[PDB]
Amino acid sequence: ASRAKLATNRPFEIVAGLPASVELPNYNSSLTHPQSIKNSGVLYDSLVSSRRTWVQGEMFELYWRRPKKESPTSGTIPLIRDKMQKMCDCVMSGGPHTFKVRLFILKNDKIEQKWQDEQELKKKEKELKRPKRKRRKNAIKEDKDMQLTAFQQKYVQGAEIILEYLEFTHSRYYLPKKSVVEFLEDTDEIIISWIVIHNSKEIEKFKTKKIKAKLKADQKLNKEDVSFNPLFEADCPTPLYTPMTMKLSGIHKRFNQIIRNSVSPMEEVVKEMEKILQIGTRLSGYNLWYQLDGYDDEALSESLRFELNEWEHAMRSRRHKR
Amino acid sequence: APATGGVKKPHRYRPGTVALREIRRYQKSTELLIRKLPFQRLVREIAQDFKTDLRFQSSAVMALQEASEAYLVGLFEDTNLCAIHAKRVTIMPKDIQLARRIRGERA
Amino acid sequence: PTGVFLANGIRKKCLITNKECQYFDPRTGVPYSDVEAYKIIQRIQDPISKEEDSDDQVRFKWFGFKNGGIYLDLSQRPAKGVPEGF
Amino acid sequence: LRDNIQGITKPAIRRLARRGGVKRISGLIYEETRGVLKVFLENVIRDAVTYTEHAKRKTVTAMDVVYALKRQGRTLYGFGG
Repeated sequence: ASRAKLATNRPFEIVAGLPASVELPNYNSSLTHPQSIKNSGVLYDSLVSSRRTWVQGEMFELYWRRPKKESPTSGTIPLIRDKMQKMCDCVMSGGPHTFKVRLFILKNDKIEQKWQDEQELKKKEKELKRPKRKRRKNAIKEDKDMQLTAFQQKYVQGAEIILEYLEFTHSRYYLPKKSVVEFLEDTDEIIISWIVIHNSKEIEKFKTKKIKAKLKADQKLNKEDVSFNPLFEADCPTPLYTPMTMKLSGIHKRFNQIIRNSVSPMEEVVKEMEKILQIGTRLSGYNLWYQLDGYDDEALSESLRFELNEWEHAMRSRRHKR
Repeated sequence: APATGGVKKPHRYRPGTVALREIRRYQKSTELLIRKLPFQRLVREIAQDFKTDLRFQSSAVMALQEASEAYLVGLFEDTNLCAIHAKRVTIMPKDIQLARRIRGERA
Repeated sequence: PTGVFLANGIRKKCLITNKECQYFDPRTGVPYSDVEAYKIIQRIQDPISKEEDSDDQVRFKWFGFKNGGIYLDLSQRPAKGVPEGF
Repeated sequence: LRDNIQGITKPAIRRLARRGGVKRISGLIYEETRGVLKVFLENVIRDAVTYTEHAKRKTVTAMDVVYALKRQGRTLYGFGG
């Protein structure tokens, strides 16, 4: 935000701190002394920003962050480790960028209790009704790869999935329940799509206000003698919204069932999305001007250069901390 | 057709900056800053404690408010200089006490 | 800044793939790990892919997000089931 | 009338100190400020009331206030002097 306030009438606007315009840049018409992309680095800045944002953005709801340091808070690390189960390593693409992930399950205790009750019922039903062969080891391996081991047999449906970045293990995010999931059997690729609202906090707070108003009205009526959906409500503020889509690759057959079971009934979210699409304000698509004039944009160029220098200076320490 | 203007963000003025804005704004203004009615309540109570069945001129109460504000601003600026000398921006009661002593109201 | 190495001699990590950078683009100054990385960057450049179904070609656009921006391909086929107007 | 020492509020002390140009304030300041104001008012009011009672009087006039302040050495102009 503290970036230099661009001089009036520049042929670009500063979007996310960088020079961009809605229309495709016409350098040849607009620039007399264009600095090279090497000189500008705008492309570099954009790429670093993109990757970092993908590491830290709002795409998935955050749920756990490593606490910024005989404090017992150390003892909670193994507890948080055990509250999730450990699962195998998978690749993700974010726009032009790609990332890698290991998978972790969030232990739904109701599924554990119901599994114990189901085993009780099945046992009671059964009681009421009443060298070594390596090929068998290969069969067991394949069965455990496409059928389910005990932890997978309990967590088939309603299991909870946590995402973590293998290049940034500090943050954990929820897999979107309000998402469309397609499992490509031929390519082993999974595409996830969801709509995201930039002022969602505004909508949630107005939703809370409406809930309070309805509760007050019900209390007033009671003094004499609910699937509240903010997106349906006529007084909901305009969502600034974006539709998003992402592809996963590298997930194995057994995990697909867990994932496929985990997401919400499709028609309901489809109708919700259609409402969002009527009421939403779509994010406008714009084009970055990677080339800047060395004379009119000298301040902007140097500012970008300085910020890049600081970013790189910090980035070395990140691995030096490992 | 309408540009989004990017994504807006909650603007958070750095702490103390709008405080300086208030400093300047209130310093330019010249009206009485203490609410008239509660100050009248204080002076009525103090006089009633001191003497029974008193009355006031409205102008007298206004003059008392003006004099109070003048004294208080003088005290506050003295306290500011004291705190500055301490090399602290947070004024503390001891700064006022020191101001009083150097003034001699409690020496 | 130029080159693929840090001041301590450790190789830079690709912004696109997170692989260790092998080569450096002299024109733009963006170091890249692999041919795929370079090709992706070039496709980010050359917005009008002058082949002259043309609209179906990968078209990366930049979207501004809270505190940063990301590149999105408007030709990305969204997951099966997206409504009309998605 | 009760608790009117509180009636000054914090925000009034805030605004007055703002006139004084103080950039940073402490919570304890308010109580001390109230005490100082209390003793100042008590002295000024006692002087004014005795100035009034001399004249076989019942209404404290602006003359009594201004001359009481003059006796405290605090000189005030603009109220009919």
